[PDB]
Order: sequence, then C-alpha cells, then structure tokens
Amino acid sequence: DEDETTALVCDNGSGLVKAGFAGDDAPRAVFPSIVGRPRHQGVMVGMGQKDSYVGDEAQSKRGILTLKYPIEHGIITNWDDMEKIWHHTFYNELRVAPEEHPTLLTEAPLNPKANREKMTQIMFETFNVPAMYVAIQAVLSLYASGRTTGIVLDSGDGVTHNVPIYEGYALPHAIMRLDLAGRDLTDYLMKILTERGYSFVTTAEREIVRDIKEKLCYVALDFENEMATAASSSSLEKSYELPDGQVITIGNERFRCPETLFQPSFIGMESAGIHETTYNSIMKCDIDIRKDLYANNVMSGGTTMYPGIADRMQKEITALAPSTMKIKIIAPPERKYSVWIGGSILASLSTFQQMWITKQEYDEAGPSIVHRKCF
Amino acid sequence: DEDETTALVCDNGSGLVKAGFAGDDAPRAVFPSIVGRPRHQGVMVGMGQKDSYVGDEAQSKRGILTLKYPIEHGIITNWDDMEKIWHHTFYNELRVAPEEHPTLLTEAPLNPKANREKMTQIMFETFNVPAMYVAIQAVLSLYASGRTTGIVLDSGDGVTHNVPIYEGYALPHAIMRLDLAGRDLTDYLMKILTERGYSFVTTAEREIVRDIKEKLCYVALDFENEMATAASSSSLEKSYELPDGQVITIGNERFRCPETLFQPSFIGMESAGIHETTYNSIMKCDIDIRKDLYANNVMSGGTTMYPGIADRMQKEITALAPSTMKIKIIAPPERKYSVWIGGSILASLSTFQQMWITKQEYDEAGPSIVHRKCF
Amino acid sequence: DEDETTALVCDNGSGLVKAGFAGDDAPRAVFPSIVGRPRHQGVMVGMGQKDSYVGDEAQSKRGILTLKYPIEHGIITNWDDMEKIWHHTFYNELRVAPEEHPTLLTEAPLNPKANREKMTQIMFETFNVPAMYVAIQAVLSLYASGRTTGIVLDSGDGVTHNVPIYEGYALPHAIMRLDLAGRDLTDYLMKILTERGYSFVTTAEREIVRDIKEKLCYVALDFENEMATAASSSSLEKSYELPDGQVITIGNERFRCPETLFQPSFIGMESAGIHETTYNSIMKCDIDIRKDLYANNVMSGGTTMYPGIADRMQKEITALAPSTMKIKIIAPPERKYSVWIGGSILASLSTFQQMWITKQEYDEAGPSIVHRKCF
Amino acid sequence: DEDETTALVCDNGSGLVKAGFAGDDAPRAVFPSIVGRPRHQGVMVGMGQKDSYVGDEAQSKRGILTLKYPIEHGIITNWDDMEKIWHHTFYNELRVAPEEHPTLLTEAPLNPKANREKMTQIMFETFNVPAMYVAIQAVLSLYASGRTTGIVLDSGDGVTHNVPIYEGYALPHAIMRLDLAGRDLTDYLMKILTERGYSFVTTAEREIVRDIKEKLCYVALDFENEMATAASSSSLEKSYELPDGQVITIGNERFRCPETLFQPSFIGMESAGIHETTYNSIMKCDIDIRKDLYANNVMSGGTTMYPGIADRMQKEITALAPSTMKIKIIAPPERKYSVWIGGSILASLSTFQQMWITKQEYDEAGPSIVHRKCF
Amino acid sequence: DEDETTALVCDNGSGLVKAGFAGDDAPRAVFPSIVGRPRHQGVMVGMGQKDSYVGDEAQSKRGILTLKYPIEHGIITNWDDMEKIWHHTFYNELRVAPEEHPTLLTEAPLNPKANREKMTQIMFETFNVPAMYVAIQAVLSLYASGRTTGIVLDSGDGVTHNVPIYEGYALPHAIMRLDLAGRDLTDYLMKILTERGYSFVTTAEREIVRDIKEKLCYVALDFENEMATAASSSSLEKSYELPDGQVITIGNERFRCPETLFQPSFIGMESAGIHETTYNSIMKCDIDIRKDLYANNVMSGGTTMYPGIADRMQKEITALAPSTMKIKIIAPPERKYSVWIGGSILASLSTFQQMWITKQEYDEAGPSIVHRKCF
Ligand SMILES: Nc1ncnc2c1ncn2[C@@H]1O[C@H](COP(=O)(O)OP(=O)(O)O)[C@@H](O)[C@H]1O
Ligand SMILES: Nc1ncnc2c1ncn2[C@@H]1O[C@H](COP(=O)(O)OP(=O)(O)O)[C@@H](O)[C@H]1O
Ligand SMILES: Nc1ncnc2c1ncn2[C@@H]1O[C@H](COP(=O)(O)OP(=O)(O)O)[C@@H](O)[C@H]1O
Ligand SMILES: Nc1ncnc2c1ncn2[C@@H]1O[C@H](COP(=O)(O)OP(=O)(O)O)[C@@H](O)[C@H]1O
Ligand SMILES: Nc1ncnc2c1ncn2[C@@H]1O[C@H](COP(=O)(O)OP(=O)(O)O)[C@@H](O)[C@H]1O
Repeated sequence: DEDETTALVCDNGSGLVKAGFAGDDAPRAVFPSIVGRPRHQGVMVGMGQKDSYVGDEAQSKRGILTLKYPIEHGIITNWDDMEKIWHHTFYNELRVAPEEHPTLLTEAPLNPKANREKMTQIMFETFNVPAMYVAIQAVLSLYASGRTTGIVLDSGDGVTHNVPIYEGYALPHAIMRLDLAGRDLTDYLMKILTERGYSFVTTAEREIVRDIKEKLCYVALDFENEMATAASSSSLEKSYELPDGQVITIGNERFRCPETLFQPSFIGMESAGIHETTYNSIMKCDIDIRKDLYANNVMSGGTTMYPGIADRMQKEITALAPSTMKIKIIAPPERKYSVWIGGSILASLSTFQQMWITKQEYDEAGPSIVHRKCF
Repeated sequence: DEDETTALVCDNGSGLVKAGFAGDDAPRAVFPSIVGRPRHQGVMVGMGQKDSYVGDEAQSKRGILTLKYPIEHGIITNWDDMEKIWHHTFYNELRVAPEEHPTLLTEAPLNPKANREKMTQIMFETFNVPAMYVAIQAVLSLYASGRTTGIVLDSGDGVTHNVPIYEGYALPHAIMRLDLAGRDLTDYLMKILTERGYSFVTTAEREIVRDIKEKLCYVALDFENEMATAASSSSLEKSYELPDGQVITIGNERFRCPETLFQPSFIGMESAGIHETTYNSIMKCDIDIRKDLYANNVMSGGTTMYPGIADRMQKEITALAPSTMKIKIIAPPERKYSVWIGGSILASLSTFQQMWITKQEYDEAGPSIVHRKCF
Repeated sequence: DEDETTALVCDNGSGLVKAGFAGDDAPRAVFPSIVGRPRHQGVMVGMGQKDSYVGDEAQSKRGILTLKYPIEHGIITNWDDMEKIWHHTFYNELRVAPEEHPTLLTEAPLNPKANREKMTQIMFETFNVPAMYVAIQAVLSLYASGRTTGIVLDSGDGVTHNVPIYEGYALPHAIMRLDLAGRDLTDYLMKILTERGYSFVTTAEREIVRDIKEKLCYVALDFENEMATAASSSSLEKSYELPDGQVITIGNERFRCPETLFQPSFIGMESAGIHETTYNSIMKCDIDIRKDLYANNVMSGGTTMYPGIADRMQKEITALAPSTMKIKIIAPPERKYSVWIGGSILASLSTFQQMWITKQEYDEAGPSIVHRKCF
Repeated sequence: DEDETTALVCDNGSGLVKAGFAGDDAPRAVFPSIVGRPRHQGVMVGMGQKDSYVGDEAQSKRGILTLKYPIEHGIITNWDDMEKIWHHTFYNELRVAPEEHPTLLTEAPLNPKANREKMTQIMFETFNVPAMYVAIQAVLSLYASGRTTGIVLDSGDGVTHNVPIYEGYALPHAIMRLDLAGRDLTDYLMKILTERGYSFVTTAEREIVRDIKEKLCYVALDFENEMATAASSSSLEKSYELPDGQVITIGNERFRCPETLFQPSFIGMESAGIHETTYNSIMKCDIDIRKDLYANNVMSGGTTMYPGIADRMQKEITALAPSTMKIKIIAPPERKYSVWIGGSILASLSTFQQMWITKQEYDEAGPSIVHRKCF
Repeated sequence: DEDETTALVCDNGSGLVKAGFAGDDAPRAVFPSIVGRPRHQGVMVGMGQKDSYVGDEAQSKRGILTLKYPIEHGIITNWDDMEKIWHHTFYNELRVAPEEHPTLLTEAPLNPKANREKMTQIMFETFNVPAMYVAIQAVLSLYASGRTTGIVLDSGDGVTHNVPIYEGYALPHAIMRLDLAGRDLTDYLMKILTERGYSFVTTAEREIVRDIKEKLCYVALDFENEMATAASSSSLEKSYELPDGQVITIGNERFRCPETLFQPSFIGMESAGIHETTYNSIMKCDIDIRKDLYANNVMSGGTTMYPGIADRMQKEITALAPSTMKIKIIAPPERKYSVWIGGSILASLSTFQQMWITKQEYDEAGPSIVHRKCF
C-alpha cells in the first residue's frame, strides 16, 4: 500500500456490501445493500443534511424513508448509486482512494451479461481504478471452507446456488442459481402476518421483519409434528417484543417460515426445494464421485444460520441419498461473510493479479475483455 | 538392482499391467489397464492432481473420471498413453530408473509387426533402457508350469490364443489367435442385462460389471440343465448389492454369459468357442503329438478362473475328442499370473539376458533389431 | 371389421397412441400418450367431468390438471391407465369391441422383459382380444418407407434406433437403441432460460416447450458458425407469442436446443449423438453391407421432420464416410407415423395371421408365449 | 440335340463349375463351387426368397451368408447340394434336361474311391441321365495344349498335379496330386494379414482375399532380392483399394504369397515345391525321355496365371535340370478353364460315347462299373 | 573285449543297425537307420535335446522331427551321417572306444567301388580302428541257417538278392541283386490308402505305416482267390486301431500290399518278380547243382517274415520249376538277424581275425587294401 498493489476485497452482494482489505479475515465495512429515498415530505429550513441515502446511513432512518433495493435478484437495477456505494466504501469507510488499489467485487452466477461490463465501466473509466475482478460468487465460498471438491450450497441474500465444483474450475453441469434465499423468506413472512392479525405493510418495517425472522425462527425437523405441538406449545410459543414497542407473539410461525426455504409449496410456487437440487446435481455425476459430494455438503451464507438448520440437512439429505456413502455436513461456525472470506484468499495470491482485469485492458481489448477473464 | 542389471518383469497386456522386478516372486505392482480422464465439470478451485490419470491413481476415482482402455485385443491402441504408463510404472510404481534396468514386457502372439518396433523404440530412445525383450505371451505360461509341451489356452483379456507349444516353439501352421477373452465377455453381460432392469451405460460402472462377473458369474456345467432349474429360481438368484442404494439379483445371467464364451453366436459373432479351436489346432498337429496334447491341455490367463470354468473343459473337449488317450486338463490353482510368474523364471536366466536386445544394438540395426533377433 | 377379422394397428409407444385398423393409411384415432390428473382443489359443486383424463382429453386442459406421462424411456411407467388407454382406443374412439378384432402394438427394442408380458396380460386376460402381437418398432419403419435395405434412423417419439437392416433382419449387434430424444431436449431449453431471461417450470408449460421446439427450432449446419452470426441477430431472432400474453423472442435458441440432439455434450452427458452412432454401427458391420448403408441413409421418425436436420446429415454423414461409396439420403415426405404405417402393411398380410399370438395360446402355454413369438 | 446324343462338358471342380456344351470353346456357365448358408438371422416377413444358396447366387450375397465349400481337397463333403448344383447347371444356366444329354464331370486324380460311385449314383438313379463320365482331370489339360507327351502341371483351385503322360494313357509313375494350389494360397494370405494389421477373419471376406491375391501378386524371380527393394519400394509398394471401402497397402506382401506356392516352408510345412516334383518325375524316367519332358513343360490352371509366373519357371527348372536338353515353357494364353477345354475335345469324339458309362451299365454291372471305366 | 581284441559284429543295413560285439548271441543294439532333424523351428530357451537326433534316440521322438534315411537300396547314400550313426552306436551303446576294438561290418553284394573303401576309411582313418573286415552280407545268412550250399534269398530292407552260394566261393553265373525289399513295400502301403481315403505320406508317420505292415499284413495264398473272397467281408475288413483313435478298416490291403513284393507291376515297374529271378538263376546252373538248390531254397532277411510268405514258395516254385525233385523251403523260425548271426560265428573263429585287415595295412597298401581281400 502506497508502493504495493494490495487490493481490497468487496463482496458487493445483494445483502451486505462486505468490504474489507486483502488478506484480512474480517470485513471492515459491513453495511447493507439498501439505498434509501425520502417519503416524509414537507417544508424545510433545517434538514437532515443528506438527500441521497446509502448503506448503514440509509438504514439509520426508516421513518423518513422508503428503502430501495439496488440489487434484486442479483440484477443491479440502478447503477447511478453504485458509484456512490463504492465511494461510500473506499473513501468513506475503508478510507482509501480508488487509485491506490484494485477492487474485487462479486458476480452472482449467471448474471445478466451486460451488468458485468456495465459495472467495470463505472470503475475504470469514471472512478479510475487500476484493476478489478468480478469473481464468481459461489467459488469463493468453497475456498473459505478450505474445500477443493464438493457441492457449495451458498444461500446468500438474493440467490441460492448448488454449485458442484471440482479441483480445477468445473465445466457446465447442474451448477445452478435460484432466487429463494433470505429476501424471499422476508417476503413470505409478511404474507403470513396478513392472516395473523399483526400489520406489516411497507419497506420500513420489512427490514424489521427480516430481523424477527433471523434470530428466532428455528428450523423444524418436520413442520407437521411441531404443528401439532402448537396446540399446547410451551417452547414453540414465545413473544418477540418488537424493539420499538409491541409484542409480536409467534407460535406456529417460527418453524413455518424456515420450512418454506426447502418447500416452495408453502408460498404457492412450483420451485424445487434446495435439498432436491442437491440430489439432482450429485446423482447426475458419476457413481464414484457421489461419495465425496455427499461427504462434503458445504452450506454457506447467512440464510443457513437459522437455529436447527444443521440437523435439517441430516434427514433431508439422507432421504434421497443411498446407504453406500457417508453423509456429512460442512458448516463452518461463521458463514454469512463467506464470499467475502474467499476473496480475501484470492488476494493473498499474486496470480490473482494476473487473473484480474487491468485498467489498461479495458481500453486495449474493447469492452469484451470482461467476459474474457470471467467465463 | 543397484548392483546388477536385473530387469523388470512386465506383463504389458490388455487386462492387468503385471509389473515387478526380475527375480521377484510376485507382481508387486498390479493394476488394471485404464487411463482416467475428468468429467467432474462445475466450479473448480481444487484439482484432482492429474488430467491424464493413469493406472492405480485413476482406479481410485470412478465418479469423477471416464475410463479409456489403452491396449485392446493385445494391440496397443494408442502409444502416447503407453508412454505416460511407463513413466508411471518405472519411476512411480517401481521407483527406479530405466537408466539402470532392462525390461521384459509381454507380446500377445501374432500382433501387428509395428507394435514390436513401436515398443522397443519408446524404451531405447525415450527411457535409454540398457536392454529389453517383449516375449511372447502364451509361451510364458508354459515356463510357469514347468511344462514343455501342450496346448495353451491363454485367455488374457481381449485375446484368446490356441498355441500348441513345444520347446522348439510351434511354427505358424498350428498356433492361432482369436479375440474372445475377459473384456469381451464384460460387454456382453451388460448386453443381456439391458433388458433385465439395470443400467451400465458409462465406462466407470462397466468396470463394476467386470467385478460382478468375477465373483458371482459361475460357468454352467450344462447350460440347458440349469436353464430348467430357472423354473424354481432360488440357487440361480443371489443379489449383488451395489452401494449406491441398489441390489443386483442375477438369475439365469450368472451362467448365461459364461456359455457365450463357448458359443460366440449369442454376440452375433460367427466364430467358434474355446473348446472347438482346441480340436482344430491338435488335428493340425502331427499324429505323434496328439495323445499328449490332450494330456497337456494348459488353460491359462485370468479369464479361465471363473467358478466352474475348468470342469466345462472336462466334458466339452471330451465330447468330440477320442476316448483313446488320457484327457487331463492342466488348470493350476492360480493362473492369473501365469504369464508373470513364467516371465520371472526367464528373467532369472542369463541366457535370456543374452537373448534380449541391448540399447546399442538398436542404433546398430535400427528399429528393425526386434525382428532381426526375435521373429 | 365385424365381417372381416381386420386387426388394429396400434403404435402404442412414446408418440401418440396411433390407432387405426389393419390396412388403414392413417391412424384414424390419434390422441397422445400423456395422462392427465386433477389439482383444482377447494369446494366443488360440479366435477371436471372426467376423474382421470386420457389422451386428447388430458392434453386439452392443463391449467386444472398436472400431467403425468405413463410411458417414459420406452418403459411403461404405469400400467393402470394403459388399461383405460386401450379402452379409450377400441371402445370410445373407434367404437369397437376388443373381442371383435386382434391388436398390433409396438415394442421398442430392448424393452424390459416384464413389460412385454404385463401389457399382454391385461389385454388378453382383462379385455380379451382374439389375438395380438407386439411388433418391433424399427422394422416396421423400413417397410413404411418402401425400402428393404438401408440404415434406418428411426427416432420414434422418445427413443432413437439406428437399425441397419437387410432382407434378413439384423441380429443383436449393430442394432442399438438410445434415449436421447425430443422430450429430453424439452428439458434442456427451459434449463438455459434461467438468467438468460424467460421462465418455464411445470408440466403444463413443458408441453409448450415441446411446441416451441417443433415449429421454429431448426438445426444449425454447425452451431458455432450460426452462433457468431448472433452477434447481430436478424436471421436468428423471431417471436413466438405464447397465449397468456407474452412474446418469446428466440435468437440462438432456435438452433441451440436442436444442436443438443446431435451433441449431448452441451447437456453434460457423456453419451454420443445419434450421427456418431451411425458411423459406429456401419464400421461394426461387414464390408459387403456398407456400400448400401451410406447410399441409402433412411431417415425416419418424428425427429427427422425437424427443419434443417436433413441438410445436417449431408455434412454429418459425409464427414467420416469413405469416398468409396455413394452417399444419399432417403427422406420420406412424412415419417412421424412411420412405425404405424409399416405395422399396417404387416396387419394387411396373411403370413401375420400365423405371426401373432392367438388369445387361447396365452391361457394354454403360460405368459412366456409373448417372448416365444417376439423373441 | 433332340435327336443327337450331344453331351455337355462340366468341370465340376473345386473352384468353378465350368459347364458348357460339347465341342464348345467357351464354358457358358461359369460360376463358383461355393454353396452359401445363412448367418444373418432375425425375423422375416419379406425374405430374400431363397434359403438354399448355390454358385453365383450364393456368391451374390456374402453379408447375410457364410460360404460353405462343398469340395475341399477334391473330396465332396456334401452330396445333398450336388444334385441341386447340377440342377442349377442343367436346368437353370444351360437350360437343358438331364435326360436330353449325358454329363461329363471331372474326377480330381486319386480321388476317394467311394465318391466316384457316389456321384454317378445321384445322376443316374436320382436325376436320370443317359450317361456320364468322370474323367481324369489332369489328362484333359494335356489335350487342351494339343500335347500328347509331356508333364502336365495342373494347379487348379484345390489340387496341383505333376502328371507325366505318354502318347497312350500312362502306367503308374510319379504321377501325383497335392493340395497346395489356389485355395491354400488364399489361406496363407490371411495368416499374413494377421501380422500386418488389416483384419480379415471370416468366409465372407476370404473370397475378397482370393481376389486381392489373383490380380496383383506378381511372382518374384527371387523373393529375397525384391525383399531388400521393399525398403524404398516404388513399384512394389501400391495400395489395392478394397472395392467396397478401404485401402489395402501391399508392399512385401505381393511377391510373398506367390513365392509360397513353390516354397511351402513359408507356411511352416514340409511339403515339396512344385518345381521339386518336376525334377523328381522327369529324372526318374529314362535319360532319353528327359529331353521332351523338359521341352514340354505344361503349366495349366488358373493359379499359374499370376504375373511373372512364366519367368519363374525359367530359373526354377534350370536349377536342377542339366545342360544336355532344351527347357521350354508351354503356357497357353488362357489356362484357367483347362480341364473344361479338354473335355470339350473328348465330346467331339464318338469313341468318347463308348468310353463313357451308360445309364444301363450301372444297373447291369453293379456299382463297380464306375471304376471299371475310370482306371 | 579287454581280455581279447574282440571286434564288433555289425550288419550295417538299411532296416537296422544290427550292432553288437563279437562273441554275442544277438544284436543288443538294434534300431532302424533313421536320423532325425528338427522341423517345428521357433525361438527357444528349452531344447529338443539334440538337433541331429540319431538311431534309437531319433526313433523315440518323431513329432518334432523330419526323418532322414542314410542307406537306401543297400547303397550307403550318405556318409556324413553314417559317421555320427557309428558315433552313437560304438561310443554310446557299445560303451567302448573304436580306438580299441576291430570291426565286423557288412558288404551288400555288388555295391559301387567307392562304397567298400569309403566305409572302411572312416573306421581306419577317423576311428583309428585296429582291424576290421567288411564281409559279404548274404553269405552270412547261409552259415546262420546251418547251410553250406544253397540259394540265399537274402532280403534285408533295401536289397533283395538271389545268391546261389557254393560250398566255397561261388562265381558270377547266377548271383544277382535287385532292390525291392522292405522299405519299397512301405511306400506302397501309404500309396494304396490314398485312393482308399487316408494320408500318411510324410516321414514321421511313415514309420508308423511300417509298423502296420509287419504285424498285420499277411500275404495271400493267391491275390486272385482272396480277391474273389473280397465278395464277402468279414475275413477282409478289421479295424486297425492306430493309437490316436484313428480306426483303420483294411480289407484286401493286408494281402494287396504283400503281392506288390512279388509283383513290381502295381508300382509301374517293368522289373520282374523276385520269385521269378529265383528260378532263373537255378535253371542257369547245371543239373548236378539244381537238385540240392531246390532242396535248399534258403529264405533269409527280415522281408521274408510276412505270415504266408514261405508257404507261398511251395506253390510258386513248383509252378514254373520241375516236379522231379524235392522243393524244400528252408524257412528258419526267425531271420531278422540272419546276417548278424553269420558274422557272430565268423567273428567267433580266430581264423577270420587272420583273414581280416589290420590298421597299418590300410596305410601300407593304401585304400585299395579293401578290394584286395574283400572284393
Ligand atoms: N443468523 C442468521 N440466521 C438465519 N438467516 C440469517 C442470518 N443472518 C442472515 N440471515 C439472512 O440472510 C440474508 C442476508 O444475506 P447476506 O449475507 O447479507 O447477502 P449477499 O450475499 O446477497 O450479500 C437476510 O435475508 C438475512 O435475514
Ligand atoms: N475369477 C476370474 N475369472 C475371470 N476373469 C477374472 C477372474 N479374476 C480376475 N479376472 C479378471 O479378468 C481379466 C483377465 O485378464 P488378464 O489375464 O489380467 O490379462 P492381459 O494378459 O490381457 O494383461 C483381468 O482383468 C482380471 O482382473
Ligand atoms: N415437422 C416437424 N418438425 C419437428 N418436430 C415436429 C414436427 N412435427 C411434429 N413435431 C413434434 O416434435 C417432436 C418430433 O420428434 P419426436 O417424434 O418426439 O422424436 P424422438 O424419437 O427423438 O423423441 C414430436 O414431439 C412432435 O410432436
Ligand atoms: N488370373 C489368376 N492369376 C493367378 N491365380 C488365379 C488367377 N485366376 C484364378 N486363380 C486362382 O486359382 C483358384 C481358382 O481355380 P479354378 O480354376 O476355379 O479351380 P478348379 O479347377 O478346382 O475348378 C483360385 O484360388 C484363384 O485365386
Ligand atoms: N517279423 C516280421 N514280420 C514281417 N516283416 C518284418 C518282420 N520284421 C521285420 N520285417 C520287415 O522287414 C524289413 C526290415 O528288414 P531288416 O532285417 O531290418 O533289414 P537290413 O538287413 O536292410 O538292415 C522292414 O521292412 C520290416 O517291416
């Protein structure tokens, strides 16, 4: 730094802009991926001294704002804020120039192809960065576990992926991405608060909804059996005092939202459970490889941190998995910051310098340079 | 070794690469002739530590690989892999230099003229081997036994040979070759199983078919009498559990594939079984040899070790053979390494040392040294 | 009929249930072979008229039904409906008694051996028909075309066969069958639409996928060469309006799924396309057979009605064919019902009166009569 | 004819049933001596309309058949077809009744004595023929040259003969027959295709092998000297494009198979060269007769039509022949049809009517009438 | 021997090397004159144990050999091997040096002038032999019979002799030699089986033929009457189970082959009968010599031992010989060693030692010392 290239590590995901420096094991800046916009209206004389709201600063105020989500479904809908997000990352959190170091940002797999170019364009040309790489999300989570073969089950905010990866980067398989992760479960809960009685309509309390979900809603081994227990619950029934005033009694609700993740039928969707994809991708592969795919079940992303998520994959997996192989869940103590931890690993590499896309490359090999390095 | 020339004893055949040192008593290194290649696909950051997997290292994996077979019919299909094989044999499976040992390899009788030269060349030019000879397959099973005359029914893995042998070795007027050994039987077993109800499409589980064959498909004493027992299947069936959650009950199939051995008509092949050729080759031989050819029916190679295999040649041969000579089937308890063990004995003789072709001789007489020394 | 024995001709395969009578030029009753099942749910006042939908009746509505396919892989996956399908054939769509006429059905090559009997047993024992035979799929397609010698590339409606045929009918050997089919392709198109930007899921729109395939998706002469022309689409992009209200611009898609037929490598499957097998099967054959196989490339089945596929076989076939024999495609003008037409010819011969199984033989000799006649 | 006896001329040899009429110089029917048998198997509806295959009709199809050889080694193994051969000759080629004319067939010298009777038996008694004679093969070839003393060297398909004949029919000498002619050379070539690399196993391509031999494989003056020339051949090395697809490179092979005829050591036999028999038979005869035996070296039969066969007998003969006599090869422009040309000569004789065996004679002088006229 | 000079007694003839010492009663060492040479070829590490198999050692094995003959027609055809034949006879069976013992050999009457000297030369010059006499062959059977005068019909194996012998030394006026004995009979049996339906031409199995002749083949009483007995078959045909399971029914052949002895006419020889020459030589002699010549028709040599041979000469002789005297066949019990016994006698008298030629006498009067005593 100031004479060494030394990159950053940015996991500009759809849930947290997990930024931090190269070779670190903690992301310095962690702040949401919601950009805020007013709705309070009125006159002014004094003001909040802002009018453009970004990350944690956006989050701060919710009572005066409607919280827009720049990245939905791994597609960045609004690019105008993205320079300013990254200006909030480099200048205003990490306290660095875009010029001093590259920037490793994340690509959510099977991304819309125009975004890959569009992003770089904002960086190099408009925000002068010496280099950058838009890595493949899921792959970074493999390296985080220290695994080098397995089935990476990354359920981050916006997208879930069942990615079988081999020692050397895999050839197209049933490597897949699906929207069914954390945001979606946030949107399901609100459905179910509609038939409850408690009111939660807008963006501003939707984030509060996402909070009520994360820290309580344990993953039932089977919904139906804990459903019957709901009748004379004692440990299923507790009140989650809303931390700004209200009691939010949650009975059946607690293991109703987590079960939805693996059974999209509770929404009224036809999508496959994430444990179905697990079977599909592993069975497809040669008989002698299934043993190691089922041995190494990597489960990263914050969504796979609900209480009792671990014991859920012990029956779900054994269902449509044979008796000819060991079945063992890999779930590292922390796993929310999983794509960011992996990029840090790459940045400790000097080959990643030459596996990243240079400033000069953009002008020298046209815009298609992007897809030339990310394949 | 390390003090004397002391060769290798190598059975570079199409079934097992039976490697070892000369003067050794067993092939220390023994591993099938399979070259592995990827098909993991997906996201790789790890590495299987090869791309062109070979031998035992390939054999480990089956679920990540596709299995090529480099010597088919005792004919080296691709010599480029043979080069990678020997680089794995000498250096990494025997942990010796070839710039030290001579090498005894095997030749399936009556091969292409080129194989003999192609083999010698890779040895002298690409391993600087002090000397080597690629002795003639079937003949060696004769030296193993201590026998000096007989009819060698070497059924290796792609090739069957009816070599009536004498100490002044038989001329090409009695010796015969026909493709009908072990690999050819494997692709029939699955054939008749496709209509059963199990699937053997990919290569890696074709190998599994080869396993099922050896340790459960016994040779029918009379196909027709065991066919009739099929009405009351009980002794017929017996499940071979395959650990991917399946059970493989095999009925008439257990003895159906072995009768194909003796009747190529079920293949669609118009050729004669192994018990017919026996007659042909003795009837070609001189009258004053035929009683002892029948005394000395040597039945070698790993294919001729299925349960009940030997006893079929006690009734079939005797069928259209005379009743005027003592029929004794010579089928030792072990005849897998019949060629390998015989190849040790010759590699412990010093006249076989002067019978084999030195490094320098190859420059003195070209590639053609082979056919100048051996025929 | 009712005054003549007049059999049926039924192509009870993976296509439609093509029924009609012996010596008919068309299958008068034609309705598919998908079976429909309810899923309307809730309070119900009337009824959907039918409980289980069969044939055409099922195909009609899909928005109230979830669509089973009782026959997948040429393996009858559910027998219970087959009974109503033949009841739907004779009684309500041709309005005859099964006891009036015999029945000619199809057997796809290397069917499971129980399926052959199972079918017969419900027909003869549970519906009674004076006689019936389950003829061999491909062989009928030869006589339909009018040839008597060639390479029949009968790609029926779920199952592909490369049958080199002669005046005598080929023995198991270079007659092969493979699952690699239109219905399999259907699941490859929906696959690629994920982040590309379209959505297809359920059963009811899987059938629409099959539609999008047939009438717009033509096979590239070489994918890679029309792929690059994609760069600016003009001859690629066209719109397929889908009823629901939504436009389906298809660029590369037109020839991307169709190439996958000839190239299961893009699926992720190790298997070889059907034109590789065409070479394989011909090199397997004896040389006094090969000149007429390339000379008369008979291209049968509903898969060779795909647009730009015949022209695909002018370069695919000619590629690894000797220039020592003429090569010329025999393409019939229509060949979807090639197996039905050919079976009609057989049901219009009297030699067939003795080539079929009479009702009474089934009770008289145990169910192995099936395999006694169609071996 | 229809009032004149007028015989046929039939050379029912082991290579061609050379039939034609009396006094002709062309055999009308010439067609092989191979009777065909199926091996294609299968079902049938249409068929080839035959199931018994005979001569050229047999030859036609090879891809559906295995070609049996009724006459091997001048011994007719299958008599069942022989009526049908002769029915294919008289009725179906020459277009005559067996009753209208006699039939002159050939006896290969030193024939198994039961065959002479066995043949007549089929004719007179079962196929009513007014007369017949089974002439002595070699003798007919003498008359063809117009010679009346010499040494007849008939190398037809199955048997070679060195027959010294005097003006009047000879008294037993070293008049001999040997199997070493054309068929045998066909069987040697296949040996040598085994060590080449090209595959030719069965009956069906063996006839093709016989073709590759006849029209290319020139007779070396000395093998060994043209062997050295093989190194940088230009006129020795040419490719015999197989006329149904393949190139068949033939180098050393060309003058390797023809040299075998005179040197049985290349097989691995101990038999005498045909030029050794020449010395033996001539030297044995009185000193004053050798001059005319060596003057008239008659070389008939198709086998003695390879290119450079003529110049071969100019050194071979002079080797062990003195300086006291002229040495001159008699080899008529055509000489394949040599036994048939000679019988035509006999049939222009009216003494041959009385030197043939009458219908009536068989019943009137028992079966031994046969050996009474042929001595 | 080691106590007296004691010669050998050798009746060095074509049918056996009848060897022994002087003073013995029978030849100990008896073995046919066959020299073996390899013929199976090939490469080797084992061996046939000789490469110039000779005598008893050659006769044991035959299946790996081609059999040279060194004395034919009682003319020693080759001397090169004869030396080696004696090197196995003297050294290795008689177990003594020829550098240490004299030698009684045989002279077949009327040998060419070199033969008498050539034999003797290898014994004096190369074996150094102390003394030797090569007595005259036929004469010895005379002394063996007890006779002093008579007509010796000495028929060993190569040479038949009609020797009238005087009390002393007869003169040439009726002594004759004709080559027509045993070995000729052998080539006629294999001859007459070829038209019958068998082959046994080659040397290795010719010896077997020779075995069949001697212990089976009996001379008829007259060909013509047992030729008429041929009508019935019961007394003709009888299977000669030849070890190898080859059953050989032979009818007229047992007594068809022996007649050839008395009749060269079936060979095609214009030479007359050996039984004709007997009369001729006695009709040449004076009347005061014939009465006792007919009293003494001495019949010696192993050819004169077929059952039915002797008794035939009571009808043959009396046919064209007078009835005024006693025709008595002196037919000894056994007469295979007939020449060996006569030499044993002579070699048991010391005056024959003194009638024989010492070593030094060879140098002292050159090679012509031979014809000086034994002319
Ligand atoms: N401890 C937790 N238990 C279960 N779900 C959680 C937990 N932590 C985070 N999540 C959920 O996962 C989503 C946040 O994912 P995040 O890692 O920020 O996303 P991205 O990888 O898209 O940047 C949120 O919906 C949140 O509720
Ligand atoms: N019991 C058995 N009968 C038959 N095949 C067997 C048996 N046991 C092992 N085999 C297998 O069959 C094949 C025999 O071929 P092998 O003799 O090793 O061949 P090559 O001479 O071609 O190297 C081997 O692959 C071996 O593992
Ligand atoms: N003219 C056509 N071109 C392409 N496909 C067509 C055509 N006509 C009908 N189809 C539809 O597409 C499929 C044709 O191929 P299909 O018969 O399914 O073959 P396969 O044996 O490979 O499954 C059928 O499902 C059919 O309904
Ligand atoms: N032109 C030729 N040159 C050399 N060999 C030939 C030629 N013509 C025929 N032959 C060979 O001679 C044999 C055919 O002999 P053929 O006259 O038909 O027999 P037969 O007299 O037994 O009826 C075949 O092996 C064939 O290859
Ligand atoms: N006991 C026998 N009966 C009939 N033939 C015999 C008998 N023994 C020998 N012969 C035959 O007579 C010939 C052998 O004569 P032999 O005395 O050995 O000859 P030579 O005096 O030339 O050495 C052989 O052909 C043999 O088959």
